[PDB]
Amino acid sequence: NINDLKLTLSKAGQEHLLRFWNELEEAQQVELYAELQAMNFEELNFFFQKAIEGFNVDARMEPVPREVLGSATRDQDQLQAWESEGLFQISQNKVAVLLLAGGQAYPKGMYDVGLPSRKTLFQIQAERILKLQQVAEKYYGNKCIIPWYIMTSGRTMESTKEFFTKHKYFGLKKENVIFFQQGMLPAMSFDGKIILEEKNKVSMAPDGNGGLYRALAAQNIVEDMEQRGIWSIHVYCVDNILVKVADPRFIGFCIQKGADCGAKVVEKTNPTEPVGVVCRVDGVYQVVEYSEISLATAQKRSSDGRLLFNAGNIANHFFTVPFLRDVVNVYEPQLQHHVAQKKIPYVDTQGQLIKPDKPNGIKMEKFVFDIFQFAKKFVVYEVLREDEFSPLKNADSQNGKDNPTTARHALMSLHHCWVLNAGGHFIDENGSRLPAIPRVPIQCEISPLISYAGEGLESYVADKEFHAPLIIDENGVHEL
Amino acid sequence: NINDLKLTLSKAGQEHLLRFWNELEEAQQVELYAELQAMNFEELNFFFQKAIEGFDARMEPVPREVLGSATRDQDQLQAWESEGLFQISQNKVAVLLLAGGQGTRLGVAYPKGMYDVGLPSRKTLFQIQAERILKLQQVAEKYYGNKCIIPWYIMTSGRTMESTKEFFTKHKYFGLKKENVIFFQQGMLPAMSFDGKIILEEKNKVSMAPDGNGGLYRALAAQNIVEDMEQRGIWSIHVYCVDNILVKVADPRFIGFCIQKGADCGAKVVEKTNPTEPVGVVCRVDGVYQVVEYSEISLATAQKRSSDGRLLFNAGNIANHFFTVPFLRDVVNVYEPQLQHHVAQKKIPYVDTQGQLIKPDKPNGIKMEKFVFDIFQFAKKFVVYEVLREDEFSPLKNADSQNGKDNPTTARHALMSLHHCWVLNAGGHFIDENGSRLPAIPRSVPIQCEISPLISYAGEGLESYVADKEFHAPLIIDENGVHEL
Ligand SMILES: CC(=O)N[C@H]1[C@@H](OP(=O)(O)OP(=O)(O)OC[C@H]2O[C@@H](n3ccc(=O)[nH]c3=O)[C@H](O)[C@@H]2O)O[C@H](CO)[C@H](O)[C@@H]1O
Ligand SMILES: CC(=O)N[C@H]1[C@@H](OP(=O)(O)OP(=O)(O)OC[C@H]2O[C@@H](n3ccc(=O)[nH]c3=O)[C@H](O)[C@@H]2O)O[C@H](CO)[C@H](O)[C@@H]1O
Repeated sequence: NINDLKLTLSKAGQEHLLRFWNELEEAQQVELYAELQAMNFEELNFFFQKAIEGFNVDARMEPVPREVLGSATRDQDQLQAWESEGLFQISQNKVAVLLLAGGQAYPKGMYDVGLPSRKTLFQIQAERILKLQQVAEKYYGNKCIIPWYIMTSGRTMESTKEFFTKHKYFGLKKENVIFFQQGMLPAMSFDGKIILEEKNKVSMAPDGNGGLYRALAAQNIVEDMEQRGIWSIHVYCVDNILVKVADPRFIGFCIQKGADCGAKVVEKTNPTEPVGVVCRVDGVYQVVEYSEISLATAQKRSSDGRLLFNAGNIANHFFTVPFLRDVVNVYEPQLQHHVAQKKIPYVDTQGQLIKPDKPNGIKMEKFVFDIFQFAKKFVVYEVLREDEFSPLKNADSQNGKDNPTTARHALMSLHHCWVLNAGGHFIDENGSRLPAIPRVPIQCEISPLISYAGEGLESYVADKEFHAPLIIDENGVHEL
Repeated sequence: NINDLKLTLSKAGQEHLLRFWNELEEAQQVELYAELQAMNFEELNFFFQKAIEGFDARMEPVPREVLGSATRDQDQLQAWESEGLFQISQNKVAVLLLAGGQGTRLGVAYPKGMYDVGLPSRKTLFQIQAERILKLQQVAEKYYGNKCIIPWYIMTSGRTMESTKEFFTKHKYFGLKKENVIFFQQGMLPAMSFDGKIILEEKNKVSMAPDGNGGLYRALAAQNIVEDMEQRGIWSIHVYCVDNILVKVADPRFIGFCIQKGADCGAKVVEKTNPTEPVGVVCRVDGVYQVVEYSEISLATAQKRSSDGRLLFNAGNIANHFFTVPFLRDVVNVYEPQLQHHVAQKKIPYVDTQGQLIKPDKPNGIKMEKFVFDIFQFAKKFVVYEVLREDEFSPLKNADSQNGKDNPTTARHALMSLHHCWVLNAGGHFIDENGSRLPAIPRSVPIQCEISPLISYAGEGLESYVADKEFHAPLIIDENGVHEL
């Protein structure tokens, strides 16, 4: 019935949600009905109650102990051993990857950064997956698979799926790319009243990348992982053009250390850089998001002169399947919602659409890294920024950096260095050799299919000079 | 005597510079005649021979004994600062701005000093620098009680001299006295093709460009600038680059540090963390101190890391040096001639045989330049002072995220972010429209905060303005008070 909904709405004190029901057409009424039925108002009030209460952790924060910190630089003597371990896991079909792509206008993964090859982030990531499958198979002699779970939201589900089919899945098997949708949460005013965006539309938005755990349960994702025989899952953010998807070194490091949970970080050197920091609070590992840290804590220096909290989270995590299992149906409830005031477009009492110039409500979100505190063995792996982290944030968030152009330059500079490191050289139109840091930038792009992290370029560049822009793909060397 | 000049040019292998003489009007030939007459072709050939002929592994980090750190040595900051302010109060400090470069890469035809990065107050780099000088004159007068002066020497080039002077006069020298601002122009060098021929830009014009910021030393001689410093009784000179919006002009800490260490030469640096960052690195070769420019370092060296995990060569030059007047006196009268030219291959526009203008597709010649830090090697006592990037270095080098970073946007955001931090550290707070307190690192305003140097030089003196208060950004704090835009 449609009367049970009115009884429930009044039981939660959220009856106002049906104030324009008598002015709505059949189509409108059925569209709103399906939206309200899929909501747990009793639980939502509970959520708001706890969340709003948040209207100090800093004193309790402790640095990451050297005992759990691994470093690709300081521990380069172990890189080969870890990489081989991660490579073996991949060849045994025991490694899967999970992309967080529920955030929003079109899918960030479809961004064309302007590379000479013009590939999108999604494609670059897929070629790194394909490449690792190739390398592992040519190293252990067996076709292996790395499933690609992609968490999407109601805002990008349809759009993303069509983009992948249009591209034949970039060369991957459609059956190994799993799309699952993330849940939503209603915007609420400071008094705890769900906000109507339209006369027949509740104001909704994705429930944070931490909504991942509820989505896994809803779509039985964990069971699918256990069915495939996966043991390790690499979770990562979609906007980092340099992301080493299924990175064998990180995976090998975590497995070698017998961890059930791991976090990859880069050295944070600017106190106000917008990255959360890995730390320990009351004996348990956590990440204090950048928006929740105080200036005094963010600016604190240690004896050696570096920031005390310098483990910048780059949203690249390692989770064992069994660990995710326990989180999905045991710990999940313990996760709390982080709150943010927003200016939410809504329908006033006069049935008019208003765009407030002042916050009129809050948004609740769960964070993917809030499960670190439940791990039995947490580990941290430090890498170099120029090799693995160059995020692309929205236009209003760019501010000179973290934009399409800085992302493009970061990948091309990296590939340019791989060329020089493999004995290659660049020259001008007169054949004069160019310096490593010219006073063009030297445009250079190397497809992941050819090189994953700079290896296997000896045959293509050793003792050779090139005229940039240089491109090296599955079709050889091309000097545009 | 056009016949003598012809003979002089030909003996130097340069007679082609008069190739279009018979096509120029009487007026155009008098200009070419004067320009050529003011050139030393013999010297130019010698310079070309050394440069053309010039066609690592010995580098070493500086010993910890010569490197001081604002963070590691925080305990000594107060003493160094006191020494610096004392020097200033005794009228023993002058500053020297390098502004002979053009603002072309930025997309404009005027001097970078005049650029407006869009701050709330709309102030230019020149003005902000001027108020930092004024502030230290006032601060010093309050600690010691006497009125003091910090002479401002400004090196321009042929292409920035006129604009700069007119801009300053139009603004009343930003509050400073005209007699304490000294403008002097650096020299120029001609572009030359690989064969050794000086290049003509027009039938009657030699292709000329500023001779490098190291051309400062030759200019100091040609304008008798050192005599002017000695006459003023100056002991310490702070040399700095115009494009760094965060530059601490006449910084009493850096100056005091150098004085206490008995240095005659010092360089300020920030830690270089990215192997390919375009800053030179301070180091030493055969016991001699120097800077290896980013364009002359090899990738293997740039990438080298030490045990602690940081780059082996991590002392990044931010073009902020300290020189004493006696040392510059020796540079000008002895060392200068021993300074070498750095060569850059370039595509230079020229006039061909058929009298046609051409823009080469391949590099056709070279440009020679001297570097301001190449005198470190002659210092009797060289020291290095390391500071934090977010507090002291944010360069303006590119158009506007049409080259990535080091553009107007990042420069504006770096100054405002710094001032926002000052407010927070002094006990202030920022709030939204409903009085709710904003976080130190908000999810993307960015917070717009701008504090005049006349109020705070480096974050001090703000407690009476913001302790326990909350502000709606944009926040401006200047000589007229606190203003919430
Ligand atoms: C919570 C979190 O991870 N914060 C990290 C993330 O913050 P950010 O504020 O940069 O990003 P964000 O939390 O909005 O989203 C990060 C990733 O999560 C995805 N997403 C976001 C919301 C949602 O409901 N669903 C969803 O799937 C989004 O598509 C992206 O792939 O990145 C920074 C690096 O630049 C850091 O490492 C910050 O610590
Ligand atoms: C030679 C030198 O200092 N290199 C430094 C300078 O390189 P850059 O290549 O970034 O700059 P640059 O040498 O073109 O000029 C630096 C400063 O010198 C001035 N100038 C330049 C040429 C000239 O003929 N006359 C003149 O006065 C120019 O106006 C600016 O104030 O800045 C970087 C930081 O951003 C570093 O610290 C580099 O090591």
